[PDB]
Amino acid sequence: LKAFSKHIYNAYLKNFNMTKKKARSILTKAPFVIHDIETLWQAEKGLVWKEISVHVFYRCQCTTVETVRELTEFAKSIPSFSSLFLNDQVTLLKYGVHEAIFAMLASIVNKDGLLVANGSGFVTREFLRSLRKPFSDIIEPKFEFAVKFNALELDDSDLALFIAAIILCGDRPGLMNVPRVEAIQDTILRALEFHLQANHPDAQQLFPKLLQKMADLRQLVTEHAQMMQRIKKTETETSLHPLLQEIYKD
Ligand SMILES: CCCCCC/C=C\CCCCCCCCCC(=O)O
Ligand SMILES: CCCCCCCO[C@@H]1O[C@H](CO)[C@@H](O)[C@H](O)[C@H]1O
Ligand SMILES: CCCCCCCO[C@@H]1O[C@H](CO)[C@@H](O)[C@H](O)[C@H]1O
Repeated sequence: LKAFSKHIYNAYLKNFNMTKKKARSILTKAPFVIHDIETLWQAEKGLVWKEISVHVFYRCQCTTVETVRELTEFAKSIPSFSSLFLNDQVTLLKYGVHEAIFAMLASIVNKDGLLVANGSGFVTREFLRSLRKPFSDIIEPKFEFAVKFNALELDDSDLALFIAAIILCGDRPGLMNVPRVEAIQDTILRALEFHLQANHPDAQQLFPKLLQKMADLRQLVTEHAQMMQRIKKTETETSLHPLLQEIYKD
């Protein structure tokens, strides 16, 4: 179990360019501020990396698509996931990847904003709120989630397991081999509660709380998808990345 857990943690360490450890050190116990149009413009030149609100939404798309790649390599870097037929692999990622993305966002978030461009920039939460109304509504619920999520004081090794459990979910639509996936998830989850017993000896009810969070993540993606549908219907000028279009179809 703990050996299985260290192997998941190492796949995490190998596949994600930004970790919570590194994120908190940048946010400082242990970057260029974009907060308006001028600072955005200065970032788009300075730190390298239509209308303003749409341009920020495009940058959000760049970021989610990139994190999909990393999550794919993370999942593949676990053997049980790789034993599954490639069609099951795709189904699991189709429906789990935005749950994982939003869980991981928390790592790079504090109450006031979030890191972008590999820690080089900080975009303030107030600026994001100031955007046109479709595009300002989508990111704010993630902050509300993140703050409550960050209170639990999880570390990267905790996250490696949590995110494995989100992707290996036997509940997804059109899964071919449900019992096999359920079997992997159970093992991840037993590895998680045992890991938390070691890693967080004092924290009471932590395991059940992370299960509720998984359920809450399901609901966050449900609302996120609803908002994405509205942008597709009402915002006829904004492009939508084809891979993300493949995810939202149903
Ligand atoms: C100008 C700097 C803006 C940086 C924005 C990127 C930062 C974090 C990514 C989280 C964005 C929230 C999700 C927005 C939806 C993107 C499309 C999708 O995959 O659903
Ligand atoms: C190991 C690869 C073997 C090839 C089998 C792939 C065919 O399955 C397809 O898988 C897709 C999800 O991945 C579904 O969306 C499609 O409905 C389904 O037709
Ligand atoms: C890199 C992993 C992320 C990929 C997730 C995108 C999934 O899109 C789905 O791809 C299936 C395979 O062809 C199609 O059958 C489905 O209709 C489509 O919805």
